[PDB]
Amino acid sequence: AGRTGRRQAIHDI
Amino acid sequence: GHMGNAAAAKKGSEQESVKEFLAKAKEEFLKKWESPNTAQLDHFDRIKTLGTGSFGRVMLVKHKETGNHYAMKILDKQKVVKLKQIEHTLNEKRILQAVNFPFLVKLEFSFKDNSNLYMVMEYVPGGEMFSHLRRIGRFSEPHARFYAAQIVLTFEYLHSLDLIYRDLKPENLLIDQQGYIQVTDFGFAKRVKGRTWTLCGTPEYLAPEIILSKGYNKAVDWWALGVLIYEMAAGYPPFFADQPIQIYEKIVSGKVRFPSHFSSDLKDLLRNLLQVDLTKRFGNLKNGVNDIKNHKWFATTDWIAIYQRKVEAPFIPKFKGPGDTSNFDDYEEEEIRVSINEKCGKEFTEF
Ligand SMILES: COc1ccc(Cl)cc1C[NH3+]
Repeated sequence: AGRTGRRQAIHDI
Repeated sequence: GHMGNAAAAKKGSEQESVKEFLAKAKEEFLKKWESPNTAQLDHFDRIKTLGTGSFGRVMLVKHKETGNHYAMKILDKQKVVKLKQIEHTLNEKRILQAVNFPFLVKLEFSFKDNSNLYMVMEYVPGGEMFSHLRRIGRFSEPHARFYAAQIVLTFEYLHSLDLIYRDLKPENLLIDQQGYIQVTDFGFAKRVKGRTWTLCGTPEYLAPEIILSKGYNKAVDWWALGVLIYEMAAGYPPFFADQPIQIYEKIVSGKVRFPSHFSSDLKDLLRNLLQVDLTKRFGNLKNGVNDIKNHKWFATTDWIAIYQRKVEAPFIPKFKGPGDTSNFDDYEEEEIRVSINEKCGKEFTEF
């Protein structure tokens, strides 16, 4: 299982 | 050898011509980079929201004077709060102003007001690769290869200018009226001579060296190309889990499994892009981008024909007229309010 929708980028993980 | 005389000489000449092209492209970029087209919000009518993110939204707008449609990215200055968010927004505008390539979206205007930053781009009406891919499931290898070739050439161009892109994924790739790709969203792009250190990107597409807090270089984009090609051809990415922490653990492992329908040529290319060891990753070796362009999986690719947009596309999006939004998903339509007081003026002086 995993993410199927749009994925947000992270500016500072 | 693999090539006979005629083929080897044609390939060599082709490679020298690439060098000549990139040298001229760098001269043109630097002229714009060192000495960089405003407008104002009331010059546009708002039509529809085309996409949304943490810091704002992209809106279809219609320019009143000319009637042209554009995609307007609106960033809430008060949401652009984190240090790396601010510098990234300056990178995005400056890079978009200065680049020029057939697969890179064209910026038309930029401006700011009391509340927001605005970047107004060419409207690309065919929709995101993301939605077409999710709808069909997966692309055939020839179709994935057509799109991948455009990304290879775009990264060859960007990297020659010392630009790293840092957010490749199907959400950021639009399909134009001829079925070719337009890369959008330069929010994570940066001019980098050697290493950089910001922990940023999209989890599924992050190279291991980013996750491990190591200073990294343009090779992160070639890792991301491997993720993209895998996702286009499989329908899901190679490191796939519900939460980012689980995704990161899979990426660092050095383990990739492939669908049984992947060709051996495709698996070989992907094992050389999704290579944890930077001394072995394609795109990062002595032969540079040519290890990718000359790989067997791309043997049928006419690189110049792709650049010239003379290859028949897999899919031509349907378009009913100017301003059509049928190839985009729907989003909640929220107010666009501009405060009477300037917000965060000092931190965005350069924008
Ligand atoms: C939904 O996002 C967009 C739609 C159109 C254009 Cl040209 C640009 C974007 C930014 N990715």
